[PDB]
Amino acid sequence: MEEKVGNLKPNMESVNVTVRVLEASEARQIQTKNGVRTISEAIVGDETGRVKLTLWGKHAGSIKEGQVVKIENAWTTAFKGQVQLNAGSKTKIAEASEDGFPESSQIPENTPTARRR
DNA sequence: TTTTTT
Repeated sequence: MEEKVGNLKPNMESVNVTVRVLEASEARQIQTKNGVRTISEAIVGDETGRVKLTLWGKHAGSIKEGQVVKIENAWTTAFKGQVQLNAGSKTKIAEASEDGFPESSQIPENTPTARRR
């Protein structure tokens, strides 16, 4: 029930995927139209590409460094034309152990993008 | 306390 990065699409209220940490920034406060929240940004991806991860509130800076994680049902929002991934409440992040997920130095950087008419 | 920024 989990899709890959090279097969993900924006505007989805549900996105399940397994990837590795490519980067991680400390948690900072942002100013929205609904007030102030605490979020952070961390780069992840797998052998199918790469997608920017956006943690929300407690997930902010709560993640680890290049380690095997498992993204859950979150969502995707297209910023500036490029798809993006986030992690909030219905999303549960946790370390996952497999047969050895691809390293960050061997993880593609292909940016997923839906097809336009 | 799903909004973020290029």
